[PDB]
Amino acid sequence: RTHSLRYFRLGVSDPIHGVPEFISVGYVDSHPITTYDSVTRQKEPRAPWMAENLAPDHWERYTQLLRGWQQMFKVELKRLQRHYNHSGSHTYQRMIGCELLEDGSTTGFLQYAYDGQDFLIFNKDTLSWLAVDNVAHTIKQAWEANQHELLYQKNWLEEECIAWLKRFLEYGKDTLQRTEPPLVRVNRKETFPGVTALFCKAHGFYPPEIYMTWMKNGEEIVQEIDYGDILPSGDGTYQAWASIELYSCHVEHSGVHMVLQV
Amino acid sequence: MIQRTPKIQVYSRHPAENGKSNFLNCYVSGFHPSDIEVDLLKNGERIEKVEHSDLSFSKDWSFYLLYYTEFTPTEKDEYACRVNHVTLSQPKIVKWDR
Ligand SMILES: *[C@@H](C)/C=N/c1c(NC[C@H](O)[C@H](O)[C@H](O)CO)[nH]c(=O)[nH]c1=O
Repeated sequence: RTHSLRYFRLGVSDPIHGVPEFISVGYVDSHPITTYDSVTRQKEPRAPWMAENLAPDHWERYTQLLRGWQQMFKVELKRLQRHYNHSGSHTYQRMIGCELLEDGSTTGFLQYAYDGQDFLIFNKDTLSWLAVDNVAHTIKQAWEANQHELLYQKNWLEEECIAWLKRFLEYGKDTLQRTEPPLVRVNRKETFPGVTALFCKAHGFYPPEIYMTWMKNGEEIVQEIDYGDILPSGDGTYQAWASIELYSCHVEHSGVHMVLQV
Repeated sequence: MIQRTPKIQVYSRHPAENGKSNFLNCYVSGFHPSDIEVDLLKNGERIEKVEHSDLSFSKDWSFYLLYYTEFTPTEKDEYACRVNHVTLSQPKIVKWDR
C-alpha cells in the first residue's frame, strides 16, 4: 500500500482580490490534513481524526513558524520579480514531501516553481539544485553555498518526513486504510446518429486505485477503449468511466474482479 | 509567462435516477493561476446553495476545486456550470450529460 506526504505553498504577488497572499496546505494522499492562510494567520486541522487527537502545541507553534515563513516566501517572490523586471501578479509555489512504498522504499522530493513552471528541483542523493534559467542559477549558487541547509533537507526528506507520514497514517487508520467497494453499472447511450456507445461506470470507492476494461465474449479486450478520470464523488469516495463504441465490463478493485454482462 | 486552461467536468455522485436523493458535482481541475469564477446553474438561473471544497494543489503545479450541490433528478430540468478563468475570453459553460 503506497502512501505519500506532501506540503504545498502558494505566494501571490499583489492578489488584487481579497484572497490570501500566501496559502499553505498539507496533504496525506489527496486528503486535506492541514491549512494556513495569510488572512487567518492560524494553522487549522482539516481532517477530523487529527483535530483532537493531535496535541494543541503543534498548531500553537507551527502557526508562529508559518507566520515566519510567509514573509520569507514573499521576499523570494519579489526578488525574482525584480530579476525578470515584471509588474503585476505572479505566482510562487513550493512543494516538499516523502513517499512510502509497499516494500518500504523511501523517496523524497523538494521543488520550487515560478508562474506554474519548474524553477528549482532539489536532488538529495547528490545534494544539488537543478536550475532552469540564469536567474535560477543566480539563486542556485547562493543556496548551494550554505551546505548545512542542504544536509538538513536531505535528512529531513529521508527520515523526518517518513516519520511524520507514519504518525499521520496511524492517527487516521479507519479513514486512510479503509476499503469501500465500487458500485458498477452499465449504461447505453447514443451520441451520434446510428453510433451506439456503451459506458461502464463505478461510483463510491476507496482507495482510488482501480482497474477497468471492456471485454468481447469475455475472452478479448478491445483497443478502442476511451478512459475517463478518477473523479471525486463528494462523500469522500471516487468514481470512474470506461467507454466503447459498438459485451462485458471488467472492474478490478482491492483484489476483487467484478464482471458485468450486457 | 505560463498559464493553463481549466478542465470542467460535470457529473452526479450517485447513479442517475429521477425523483431521488442525489448530488451534482462540478470538478474544475488543471488550471493556473488560482483566480477563478465558478457558478452552478439550473436551466439558466444560478444556484445560491452551493458548497465548494477549498483550493487544492497538484504535482504539476496546477490547482483543482470541487463545486457541489444537492439535487433531485428530473427529465424536464437541465443543469450546467459556468466557469470563467483569465485564460478564457468568454465564460465556458458545460452542461450535465445525464
Ligand atoms: C505543519 C505540519 C505545517 N507544515 C508545513 C511544512 N512542513 C514541512 C517542514 O517542517 C518545513 O518545510 C521546514 O521548512 C523543513 O523543510 N511545509 C510547508 O511547506 N508548509 C507547511 O504548512
